Formats: sequence, structure tokens, C-alpha cells
Amino acid sequence: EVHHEMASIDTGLSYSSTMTPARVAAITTDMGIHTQDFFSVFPAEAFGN
Amino acid sequence: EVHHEMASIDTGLSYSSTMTPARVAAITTDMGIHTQDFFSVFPAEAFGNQQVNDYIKAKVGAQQATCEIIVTPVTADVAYFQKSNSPRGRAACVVSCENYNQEVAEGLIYDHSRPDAAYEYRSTVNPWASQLGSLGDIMYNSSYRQTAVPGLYSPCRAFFNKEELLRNNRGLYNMVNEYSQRLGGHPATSNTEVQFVVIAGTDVFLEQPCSFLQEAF
Amino acid sequence: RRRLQRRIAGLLPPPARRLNISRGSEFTRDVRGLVEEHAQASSLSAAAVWRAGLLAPGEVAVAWSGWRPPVFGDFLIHASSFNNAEATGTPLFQFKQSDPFSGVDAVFTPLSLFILMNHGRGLTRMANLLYDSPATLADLVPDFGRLVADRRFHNFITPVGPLVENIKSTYLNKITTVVHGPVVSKAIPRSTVKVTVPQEAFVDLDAWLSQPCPADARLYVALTYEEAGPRFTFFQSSRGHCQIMNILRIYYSPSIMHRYAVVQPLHIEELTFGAVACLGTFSATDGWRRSAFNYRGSSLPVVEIDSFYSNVSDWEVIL
Amino acid sequence: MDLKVVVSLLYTDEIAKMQQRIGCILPLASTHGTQNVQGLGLGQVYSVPDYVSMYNYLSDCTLAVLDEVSVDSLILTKIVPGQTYAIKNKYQPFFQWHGTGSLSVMPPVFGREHATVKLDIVFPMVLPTPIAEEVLQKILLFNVYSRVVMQAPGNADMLDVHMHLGSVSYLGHHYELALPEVPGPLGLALLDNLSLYFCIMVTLLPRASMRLVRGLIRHEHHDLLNLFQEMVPDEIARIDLDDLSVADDLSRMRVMMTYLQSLASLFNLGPRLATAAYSQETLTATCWLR
Amino acid sequence: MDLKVVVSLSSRLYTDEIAKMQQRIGCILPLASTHGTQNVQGLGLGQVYSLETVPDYVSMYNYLSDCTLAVLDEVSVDSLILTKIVPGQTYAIKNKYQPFFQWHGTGSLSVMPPVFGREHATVKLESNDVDIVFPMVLPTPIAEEVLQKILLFNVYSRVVVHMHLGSVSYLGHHYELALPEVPGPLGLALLDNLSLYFCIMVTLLPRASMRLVRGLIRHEHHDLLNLFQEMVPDEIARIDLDDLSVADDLSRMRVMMTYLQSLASLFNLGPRLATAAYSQETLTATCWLR
Amino acid sequence: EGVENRPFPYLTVDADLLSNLRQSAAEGLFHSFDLLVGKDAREAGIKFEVLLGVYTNAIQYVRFLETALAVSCVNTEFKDLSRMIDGKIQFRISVPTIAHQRTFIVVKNCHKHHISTEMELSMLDLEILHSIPETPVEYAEYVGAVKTVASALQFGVDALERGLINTVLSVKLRHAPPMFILQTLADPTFTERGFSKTVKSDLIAMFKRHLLEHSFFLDRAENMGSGFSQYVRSRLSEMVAAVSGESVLKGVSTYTTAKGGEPVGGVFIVTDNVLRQLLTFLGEEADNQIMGPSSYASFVVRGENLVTAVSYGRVMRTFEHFMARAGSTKSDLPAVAAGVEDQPRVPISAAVIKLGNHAVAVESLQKMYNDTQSPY
Amino acid sequence: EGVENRPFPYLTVDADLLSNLRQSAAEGLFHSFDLLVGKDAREAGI
Amino acid sequence: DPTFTERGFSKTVKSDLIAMFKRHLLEHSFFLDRAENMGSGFSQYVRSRLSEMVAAVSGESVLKGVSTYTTAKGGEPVGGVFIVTDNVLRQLLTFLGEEADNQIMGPSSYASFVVRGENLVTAVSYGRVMRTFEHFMARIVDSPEKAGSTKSDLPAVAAGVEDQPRVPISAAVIKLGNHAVAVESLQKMYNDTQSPY
Repeated sequence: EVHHEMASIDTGLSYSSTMTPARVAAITTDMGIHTQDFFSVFPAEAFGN
Repeated sequence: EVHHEMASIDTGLSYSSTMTPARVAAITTDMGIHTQDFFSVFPAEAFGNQQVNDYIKAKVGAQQATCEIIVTPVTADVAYFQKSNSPRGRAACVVSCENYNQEVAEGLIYDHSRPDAAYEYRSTVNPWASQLGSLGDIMYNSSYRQTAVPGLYSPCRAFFNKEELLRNNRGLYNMVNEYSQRLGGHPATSNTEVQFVVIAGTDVFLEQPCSFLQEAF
Repeated sequence: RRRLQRRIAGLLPPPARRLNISRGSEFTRDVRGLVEEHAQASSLSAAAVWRAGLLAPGEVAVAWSGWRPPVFGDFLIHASSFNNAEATGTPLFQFKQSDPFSGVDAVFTPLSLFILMNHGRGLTRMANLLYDSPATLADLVPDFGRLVADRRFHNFITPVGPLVENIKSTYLNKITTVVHGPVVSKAIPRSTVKVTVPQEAFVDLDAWLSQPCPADARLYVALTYEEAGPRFTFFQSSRGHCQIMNILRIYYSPSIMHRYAVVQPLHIEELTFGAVACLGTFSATDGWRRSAFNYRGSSLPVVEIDSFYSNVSDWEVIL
Repeated sequence: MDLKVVVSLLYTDEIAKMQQRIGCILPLASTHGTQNVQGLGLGQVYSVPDYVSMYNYLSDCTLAVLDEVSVDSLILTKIVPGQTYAIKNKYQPFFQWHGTGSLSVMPPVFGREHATVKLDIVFPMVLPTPIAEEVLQKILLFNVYSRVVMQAPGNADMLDVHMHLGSVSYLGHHYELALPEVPGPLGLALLDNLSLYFCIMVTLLPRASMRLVRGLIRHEHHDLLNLFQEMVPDEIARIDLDDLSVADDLSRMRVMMTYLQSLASLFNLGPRLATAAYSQETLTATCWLR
Repeated sequence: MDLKVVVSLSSRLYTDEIAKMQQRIGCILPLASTHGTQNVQGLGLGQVYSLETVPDYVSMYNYLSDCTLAVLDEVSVDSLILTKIVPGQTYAIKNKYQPFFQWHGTGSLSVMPPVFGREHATVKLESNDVDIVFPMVLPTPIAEEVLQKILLFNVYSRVVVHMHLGSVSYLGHHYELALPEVPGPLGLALLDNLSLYFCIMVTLLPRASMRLVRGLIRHEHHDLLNLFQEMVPDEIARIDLDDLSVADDLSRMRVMMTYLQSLASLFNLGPRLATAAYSQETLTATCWLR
Repeated sequence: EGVENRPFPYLTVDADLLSNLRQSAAEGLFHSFDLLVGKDAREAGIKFEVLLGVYTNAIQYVRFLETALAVSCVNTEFKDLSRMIDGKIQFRISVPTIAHQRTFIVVKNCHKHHISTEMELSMLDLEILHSIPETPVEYAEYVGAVKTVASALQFGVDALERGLINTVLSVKLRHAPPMFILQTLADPTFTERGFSKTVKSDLIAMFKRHLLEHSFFLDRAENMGSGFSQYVRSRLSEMVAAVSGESVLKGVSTYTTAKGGEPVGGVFIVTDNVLRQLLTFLGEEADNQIMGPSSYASFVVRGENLVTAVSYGRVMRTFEHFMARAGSTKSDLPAVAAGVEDQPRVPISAAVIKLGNHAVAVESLQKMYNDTQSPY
Repeated sequence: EGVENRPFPYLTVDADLLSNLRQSAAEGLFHSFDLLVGKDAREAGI
Repeated sequence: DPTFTERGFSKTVKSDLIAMFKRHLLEHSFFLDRAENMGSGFSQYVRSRLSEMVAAVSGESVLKGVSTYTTAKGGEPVGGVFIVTDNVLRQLLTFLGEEADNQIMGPSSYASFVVRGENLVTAVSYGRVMRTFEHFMARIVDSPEKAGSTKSDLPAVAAGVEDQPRVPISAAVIKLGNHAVAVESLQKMYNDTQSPY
């Protein structure tokens, strides 16, 4: 098992680093219809008969 | 761990070293009167009834210098207590009986057909602590002290026990250097609340001329 | 056949048992060669690794010694099921989850394992300060109440021994615990580690009795079943396991008839009054120095079993 | 120290069959350098099958993982309680292992043909402790329940003892079993004598317990618990005999104590092997002797 | 590692004790501490087993398990060298026990308080005015036989046959052992814990096996059954009236197998020695502390 | 709230870091900050905690010949005490006859003594001892670890040396009968009969006489007015004459008075306060230096001995003197001193008093014992 | 307590400080003191 | 006196030391008035009790290696100093026969221990100043392996007190065996100020 330590310390008081989103590539979930069921979220609750 | 061995060997024939007591720093014993209870010596033995037994046991208070009691009649003259003697009313000397035998030692120390070693005219002073079945042996001799707690330091035990009476009656040089080199006369403790007896050797440091001479002051 | 002489020369020399030193201030090379035990962690250079000798087979030797290399079991737990202000030297307990393919285990330190017992009915102040919600711990066991109710909680938890290193991750915390061996930290200044158990949970069994002293007095854990919620006590003793079961029965003699009086044993499984397990041995002389444990607000009394040697066993039932 | 053991003896399918199990363990005969075929695992004891002799033989000799198989040798290292090893779950009854679970070695109750290599070599089963004790109980009650329905059909039913005995359960793992449905009476089956020990001790337990309580209660009070737990047994087992020939009673007591201790040393599974960190992707686990 | 403990004698030694002790070389001896040098007090079991008439075997077992163990090899005047036993180390243990117990191959040794008389394993050291007794070491089956014979004598004290209980039998020779009358409240506490375990057994004992064993004695006869003399016991008559059900039988066995491990581990009193490779020509074996 | 203000030397960096600050530090963009306005806008006063030096005791080695207890015991460095199971000394004493022969062959045996303490070391300062440093912080750690290990080693041999003095004091106290027996038994007026019964009774009477009259002399040294100095000298002198000096090593010159050729002939071991009292009752002492041996003597096993030692033991002390065998005193004298001679005679600081013709040295050990928290 | 256990160049003087020491520290004559037995008697790490 | 304080301060030695405290209060206190009715042997009694007061002081200063304050005529170190009232001083001087000296040497001006420059740096930055910073540098970053002993570091425990000019100081000196204590009564200082000595 090797080991290595690094010690960062911020020498600028304000934000010194930003991040935009540049371009989309793929919308990896389809904006579709498949709703969840509460029979799997709350399987404990049930009806009378 | 650092180990080290050394082997000494005595070169002079006779004794080459003496210990002398010099000063008394503190009489540590708190010398008063506090007799120990026999009910911690014999917690098992009791009378017939239970409630009168518990009545007496509550009346005397049966629940730091330990005294003991030798029963004596009132006809002992104070002249026996004036000179420093043996407390059992008989001059328990170790050498006016012969060495390295058992007949004449028991004869001088227990038989009363021979008179007392000190006085010319009386066998003993009290007959309740000098007989072979007296009160003193039935209290403090080891032969009748069975089912008794070891670790109590009854002080009167050293004035009576047969093993010391044979141990002292060896050769006198042998007696004195076995008195020095082995501190085991079954003695008291050093600094505890009540006096216990010691078990491990070369840890506490105590000697007694009481088991050497069988006298008292 | 002369090469066999060089082989037996490379194989002969044992560790130095005796050494006739002469003086102390001289500091001879031979006594240094006696006392120099090789290290385990060094800087990364091939000459530095060669002097550290970590490439030697099994045990360390510069190109057996009564010393054992420790093993390091690795665990994964959710970040809320553990507090990063836990001490380094604290014993841990794995609860086996019920999923067949798990990956992420469920480990309870005794501070956290306390709030699996109190909720449902000082030390409890700190246990509620560190792990604030019991609901973040009441779900790692799925069915706690049924499992207490049939008294098969002890055979589901196997002790894993003390903790060493906690890389404080964000979501899935990775901890390393010593299941077996000399408990020593993996730090670049290799600092000593002392196993801590909180004082109110830990009753001595030596001075509870109030000449034979061995060197290895063991440390026992004990889960007990109470009708007022089960308890985790710890035990220090210098006795054999044969003695530990009898003296623990005599120690738990009030609690057994307490549970008998309050709850009659209607079924056949309630009769198990908990179990014990040897957590391992340590030094019987320098044992159990007290210490203090601060969180940001408070301070519980805590014992420190120093230089502990972890060795888990199974569960032997108290009855 | 030196840990290797080179044993002397195969062909290509034997090479493949032994190569299938290069992470499993088996016992030896001695901790020497070279050995023969006969000194290998479970060969001279398992070929009438009987469990208690094989557990005694497994606790008798040491154990060894094997490393490599050549054409005429098997390179294998014996295990010592000093340092740790790396073994594999490469047994055809696949019991999935888990982290910090203690591993056991029981003699093979799952049939000869599963855990074997036909040249002979018989490998012992490796499987964790709660599965071990539960499969011990569920094979023992299967034995006595099979003997009862072979004796009396009206006492139990066959499907009545397969809805609750053909399956073991541990952390959701609902395995099945290869239970011997045709044991055959008068012994002659595996685990035939362990049930025959269990029944004798469960028969002599009333004569033991009543005699012990009546002998302990006269010593008046060391403890209250011997009479405190007089209410928790039924009064049917209380008023049984209180009188027998003390020669016969003493002989029955001595036999029940001996069989009880042997059975209790067997219910402890034997050589307990402790894991540290199991990896199912590699099918390997750190392990050391305990 | 260096494990040498030298014990200094406080006085000299006569030549007869020298000749006696040099015969007693290689035996297992107990120690008070684990330090460098010790005195003659604290060695041996003679401090707790004094020169008396009433023994106490279980407190001797406690003194054996609590303290450490050593072996005596080099003995001379004023000094005798001992070698400690610590877990993690291996040793050679010679067989110098005058009740000559033939050791099984690769079994397991067990230390033992001296059951064969105080005078058998004792050196009288009148020079330091103390006594050293030597604790017996003998194999584990004979160990359990002696221990259960001791407890059965302790429980059949109040009943009466004596020679068939207080005398062990071996393949080598049958021996007699010294029997007290009361072992005090610690022996009564061992009987207390034994009866505790036993009464909870006969609460939770299964009833399928009794229904087996009734028809099994009425069907079959064995050495495992002829102790009943072909007679059913009365609780077999007043217990097997009930029906046979699988679920409560499994729930009974699931606690029975838990309890029997504790009942075995309660008989683990006295340190155990799992040795290996005993040779019948050297009278020694490679042993280590379990 | 987690930040001090001491007047540091502030580096004047010209960044534009002043801009957009107070709206930011109002929201707590930083996690630790303390706004200082007004009279708090000052370089604060310098405050410090003064560390007035660290200190320790240099543990001096109390060498076994550096104390005057070794005048009671001559010694030989024997490099192989592990293989000596037994040592005996034969004494042939010839008793002359007197007109109105006897030989006492007495045997004396040696007895060994083992002593052992236990120093202790952590596994940290062995692994950092074997490793090599490269940065000076690691070098400063390394020199501290080797100082700890050297301290433990020097502590170990020093504790062993103090144990040697303890064993010497114990073996001298073991062969030490009390004062009130050897005050009389050394007086030969009671060994003149031959120890029959009645003279033994008078001896045990005289024991009781001396116990309540002559024990605790130093407590009777305060109530005797100005007659204390002669009383102390008269008691210690007859204690000196109470011990047998008939020893076969008395012929050799072990320790001298460092101012003449006077033998010292005795050693007194007292406590602290007894020493402070005795050096005031006995006035001015004689001297403050005692010539004694600088090293132990040496006795190795040469080959004419070694052949017997490997064959069947029975190794002699002086095989050369045996193989040369009349005899006189001065001819047999150098064979007795088996290496005690020609030592370079380094002085020893110890107090010496004078009782007639014996210049007895007297020393206290409390300066040794009470640095170990063990009772004297 | 207020005791710092960091290593130091401990200046060595010849006065025997330890006249009745362990009884004094078990009685607590000092304001604040640290008894270090065995393994902790080393110089602690920097 | 270590002979009572050797055992370890249990109950049964403190209950003895309380009685020893009371016995020393009942008898040995107020010792100047036991000397006036002593008659003839008063000088021996007072010279005993003063030496008894001296030797029962554990005077192990760590600065005892500093050769400061020796007597003028002989050259012995003055170990210890007495302070009395002036009414008892003349009775002490007549009871102790005569002084052996009328002056003792000693330091003339106070030794100057100032904040040096590296000390000033660590003073500003962390606020923690040691005594001899250059000595710490010599013992750490120059020769750390040099095992410093009593003859090696005795300048370092004496921060300039040893080289400063030794002027006489008028003070009465008595002699108690080997130790030489100097008595002084500063009652003249207070009685001109109307404050209680």
C-alpha cells in the first residue's frame, strides 16, 4: 500500500475557479412517462380486504 | 531484562558481621489496649442456642495493637510480674534442658514434677497456662488452633508453640544464625490496620528476640 | 555442496536472545543489532526500500521474531451511520445485513450501538449528541424488535475488533479495522493506538471481587438481554474462559431473576440470557488507564486499554 | 519458516479436474517434506460413511491448501496458526461467503460425488458457521424423522419434513440441499451414529437432571438458582422415578456424560477458520487458523 | 525471543532432593509470576493444595488456569532453570509422569491437578521448608474421564459401587485416584452451573428423538442401547403421548446446539495442550499452547 | 473566533484583494474571521509565555567499588558464572595441645544470587532507530529516540548495579547475629567451660541483661551530659572487638587509609541521621579518602584447568600452585591474593573514624536507596 | 494538566531532586505533574 | 525525615505522623526559652536545634551548581540564610559564641536576562520565549548527539550570574559543622516605617 499526501490551501480570498456547462451531448434519461408506484415505495400500507 | 548472577562464599570461620539496633525513631504500634475478638478467630464455633449466642455476640461488640488474654488466678504474687519473665507463669528457658532431644525438653517445659527453672521453691505461678492441657495451649497452640484463620497475628502464639520449642533447642550457634538468616518466627506485619502475619520473604524487614528468649517485659 | 554451506549460512542466525553488554554509555553495534526491529513504512526510494527491507518474504529482513503481522479488514458504511469524531481506538461490531449481495456493510461502535437500545425506552447524553437521530440507525437493522423478541440478536453480530483508520469520505465511508493481530496504526508518524471503551459501559471484573497475576489479562464483551432493553457491557479479567462464564453468571445473578420476574418466558427462545466473546488480550500490568473524551460540547469518562492485541472468538451463551 | 509440501504421484482431464480446485483445502498425514497419495485428505476414512470418525480425523491431522498441479506432483502448503492464507470457495455446493464470517470445515455430508476428484482425493467442505450448525441440525432432524417414518407412518409425514428441512437460510440466501431420501435402516447411512448418540443423551437427560437436582438441593444454599429453575421444567419430568439401582444409575450417568461431551465437542464445528475480507469478484478470502 | 526463568532457592539443597528432582526433569510446572527471577514460594500447586487432608480440585484447576505454565529442564543446587510457555511458541514436552500414560498419535494433552495422590507427584523441600507438587499432564479423553468421574463422585456422595467410579481404566493400566468428600462451594458451584445447564436442557429437549428411541429400543438392540436393559424408561411412556411436529423441534434444536457449546466450554477448565507428532521412542512431542 | 492578532510582519502584497469584501464577509464567505474597527484597529500588544528552561537529574552511576561497602567484600570478575554450579572452600585448622592434637576440617559452600529488573521499550523507537533520517526534523526525532534507548540501557545497567549493592547488603544482614548475643559470645570467659547446661543458662541470663542495658546505645547518648563522646567510642570499639577477624583473606592488602599504611579493618553501615549524629559525636574524622582497588580481579579458566572442566568438572582455583606441589606463610601469601594485588589503587571518598588501632570507615547509603523510592 | 510532554534539551544538573519523590507526587505536593511509566517514557513525536 | 515518609502514606502512618506533630508541638517548639532555663548547656542545645532546622530542609536547588555567595575569609559556599527579629539576634550571637566572618561575597548587580533577537521573533509570532535560545540551538541543530552532563552544561544553568564582580556584603555568619549559614535581622528596615515585621 503506497501513501501520498497533498495539502491545499486557498491563497485567494474570493472565488478563484469557476465552471460552466458548455454543451450538451446526450440527455441520458428519456423525458418520458413511467411513474413510480407507491406499492414499492410504501409496501407496508394496505387496504381492508 | 538485565540478568546478573553472583556467588558469595564465607571465608571467616566464625561470625563476620553484626547488626546493632541504635535508635527508636517511632514506636509505630500505637501501644494501647485493643484485644482482638475470638469470634473472628473462630467464626464457626458457637453455643447450643442461637438467640442467646447472638445476644452475647452483640453485647461484647464482636462485629491497632492486638492484645490477648491468658487466664490466671488471683493468687499470683506481683513479684513474678515485677521481674521480666515468661507470661505463662513458668520460666520457659531454652537451654537448661538438653539440646537435640525431646524427652527432657518437654519435661522442663511442660512436666511439673521438676520445679521451675528460675525459682527454687515453686513449680509454676499459674496452672492455667503451664500444663500440657492448660488454657494457654487450648487458646494458642497450633495443635488445637485448627479451623482457625491464618493471617491474624495472635501474639500469644509465639509463647506456646511446640515447633518453636524444638527449633530453639538445637545447637546454639545453629540457633542464632538460623534466627538471623531466616526471619520466620511467624511474625507480625509492618504497616497495616490490624497486624497480619507475613508470607513472602525478603520483602518486609523484622526480627524478634521474643521467639529467641521466650520472655516479655 | 559448498553452496549448501552458504545456504545454511544464509539460513542459520536466529534473533539475538542474549547479549553480554559491558557498559551502557558505549552503545555498541551488537546491542543495536539486538534492539533494532525493522520498520513497516518508509519513503519511496529503492535504496530506502532496500534498507527498510519490505520486500523480504513474510517478515522483514535486510538483504520468526515472535512478532505477528496484523491483518486489516476493510468495511464500507453509509456516512450517517457513523460519526467521524469517533476515537481511533474503539472496538466495532458488524451487523450482518439481510441482502444476499450487499457490498455495503453495517458497523456499530458501542456509542452508536447504545442508541439502538435506548430509543424504545452522561453516556446517553453523548450518544444522543453524536448520533442525533435514531431513525438514521434504526433502519440498518430492518427488524430489530422481532430479533430481540426471539433472542437471536447475538449470533447476528460478530465483533470485528478495534478501529484504525477512517478516511472521511462524503457518502460511502471506508473504514479499516484490525480483526486480528497487533493493533497498530497506519500513519506516517506511526503513533501508538489505545483501544477506548466508555467507562459507564465498562465494569472491571478484577476489582469487582475487591497472588497469580499473568501477563495477558483478556477483555471480554457481553451482550445481555434485559426487559428494560438489552445492554452491551465490557469486561476486563485475568481468568480463563471456564472462570469467565461462572463469574459472569454470578455477576448477572440479579438480572436473570429480574427478567424472570418481569417477563415470564412464554416461548422456548427467551431463556437465552445473552452471550460473551473474547475480544482479545493485553498487558495485565499497564491495563485500563483512564482518560477523557471530548466532543464539542461534553465529556464522558472513558477507559483506555493500551497496546491491545485483537483476537475475536464466537459467542458462548451465558445462561 | 518453510511451508511448502511437495507430494508425489496424471493426465489431461485429471489436470483440468485438479486445476478446477486450486484454491481449496484438504487435510494431510504429516508435516513433512514429501508424502504419498494415501496421506492426502479423507481418503482412508471415506469410501461405510460415518461422520464422527471423520470429524475426529479432521481435528486430528493438520490442514493444507494446494497451490499447483504438475503431471506427477501436487505443490501444496500446510497452514500454521502463525500467518494468514488465501483460499477459495470452489466447492460445487456453493455457499456464498461474507465479510468477517468464520469459515468451518466439516466432513462431506453432501454426497461423495460432489466434493471429490476421481483419480483418490476427497476434499472437505468449507462453509460458514451459522450455515454449518443449521445444516447440522437440519440433517440430524432429517435423520431421526426419516427413521420415524420408516418405523411409524402415522407419527410424521415425508412432505411434512421437506417443507422445513430441505432448505437452509442465511441472510436471504435460501439454498437447497441434497438430502439422502433413502438412507436405509440399521445404520449404514451417513450421520447414522450421531442421531444414535443424540437420542441416548436426550433419553438419559431426565435421569441426569433429576438426580443432579436432588443431589444438589441437599447442600442447602450455595445458590438459589438450582431450585429457582425447578419451576421452568414441566412436572412430568419432575416426578419420574427418584429410585433406581445406583450401579445402573451410575453407569447410565457415566455413559451420558461421555456421550454428551463428545457430542458437544462435535457440535462445535471443529477447526474454525476466520476470514478478514472476502472478495466475490475474485472468489478469494484472507484466512488464518484459529 | 528469550524465555528463561531462573528460580533462586532461599537455602541449600540436600543430596536426596537433588537426586529426586533431577529425575523430575521435563515435567510441566506452574509459576506465580512471569518475571525474571522468583523464589520457591508461588511455584507449584502446593500453596493452594496444602499439606492437609481435604483437597479442593476445582480451586486447583482455577490456580492452574489463572497462572502461567513452564517446564523444568536444568536443576542444580541453589538454583534451577525453568522455561516458560507462552501462546505463539512451540515446545518439546517429555513424558516423565509416573502413572505411565501412553499418548495417542497427534491427540491433545491436558494438564491436571494431581489426582493420583499428593505423595505421588511431590518433592519435599525441607531445606527451604516448603513443598513443590507437580501437576499431572495426561491426554484429553482420560482428562474428561477423570473429571466426570470426579463430579459423579461429588454427586453420588449423598446416595450410597465405589471401586467402579473412583478408579480410571486405560489401555496401558487401570489406576486409582484420591477422592475427597467435599470440594467446597466451588465444586458445588461447578455442580450448580452443570445443573443449570441440565435443567434448561430438559426444558428444551426435543420430542421427535424420544419417539424415535422408543421404537428403536423396541426394534433394535445395540451397545448404545443395552444400558437400558431392554426396558423403556417411564418418562418415555409419559412423554411420547404428544404428536410430532417439525417446527418446534427445529426451534428446540436451534437453542440446544447453542447451549451444548457452552456446556463443552465449561469443561474447558485447566489449560489444554494440542500437541503434534508424538513419538513412542523419544517420549516427547512437539506441543504448543492452544 | 479562531484567529489571534499578534503584530506579525505583514507582507505588503499589491493584489486587488480589498475589493468586494464587507458584503462578502457579512455573509460569512470565510469560515474564520474577526472584524477589528476603531481602537481595536491596532497592532496589538506583544504578550508571551516565558519558558524558564527545562531541567533534569543526571543520574550518576554509583559504582560498586565507588562505595565503601566493597571493603567488606573482595571480588573477582569471573567471566563464566553461568557454568559454575557449585563452589566450596576447604578449611584445615590445626589445634595445638597444651600440657596440664586436634584438627577442625570444616566445609564451607557458596550460594548464588540472581537479580533481574525489566527495562521496557516501545516498538516506535526501534523502528525509527533502524531507519535512517534525511530531513532534519527526522534527524531530530532520531537523536531523541536514540537518547531514549541509551537512557533505557544505561538505566538497566545502573539498576543492575544498585541491585548488586542491595544483594550485598542482604547477604551481610543474613549472616548477622544481633549485638546482645555477640557482645557476650565473643567474650571468651563463657566458652571456657565448654557450653554445659548451667553456663548456657547464665548465657541466656546475660542476653536479657544486655538487652535492657546496652541495646539502643544512641538513645542513651543524649542523656549522659557531656559524657557522650567517650560513651559512643567505648560502645563501638567493643562492637569492633566483638567480631571474629580470623579470615584467610586478611593477609592481603585490600584497602588502606590513603594517608599511611594503616589497614581499615571494618565498615559501618548506618542511616542518614545516624551518620549526621555520629560525625558530630566523634568530632573531626581522620581522613576523607580511602585507597582501594580500581577494578575487579580476574580468574579465567586456562587449558590445564579447561581439560578437567570439560572432562568431569572439578576445576581448581590455582592449578599452577597445585602442580608445584614445604610451605611458609609468605610463600603461600601470593597464591591467596589471586589477582587482588597490583591494582592501581584509586581512592574512594568515604568517611573514616578511628577506634584505637582500627581505622574503621563509616558510610551511609540513603543517598543511594532513597533515589529509588524503596525503603532503606 | 498544564504539563507539556514535548521533547526538549533537558539540562542535567547534579542536585538529587528525588528525595522522597514518589510519596510526594502520590500526595500531590506539585501543582501539576505527569507520571509516565514504561512505554510513554520516551520523547513524544514532533 | 524519610524514615517515616518511606512507606507510602497509608492510614496507619498518617495517624502516627499526627501524633508526632503533636509531640513536636508540645515539647520542642519555642526553643529560645528552653535555653534560658537550661542553665549551662544552652549553647549546645541551640547549636543542635539550628543545625536540625538546617538539615531538615530539602535544599536541592537546581541552581546549586552556581558558585554564588561564598564566605569571604574561607571560601566555603554559604548554603542557606536565616531571618530573625533583632531582639533575638543578640541572644543568638552570644549563645553561638562568636561569628566566624563579618562579610560574604556575592553578586553586586542583578544578572540581565533580556529578550534576544531570535527570542524576539518567536515572541512576536507565537508569544512563547525560552530562556537560552542559542543554547537550545547548540543542543539541537548543532550537536544533538552530544550527551550533555553536569560538567558540560553548568554554564547554561548559570545565566551570567557566575562571571559578575563579587563585592563584600556585611552580614553576620555562623558555622554549623560543614554548612555555613549567614544570619541577618532586617528589623531595622521595618521599625523606621511603622509596619509590622
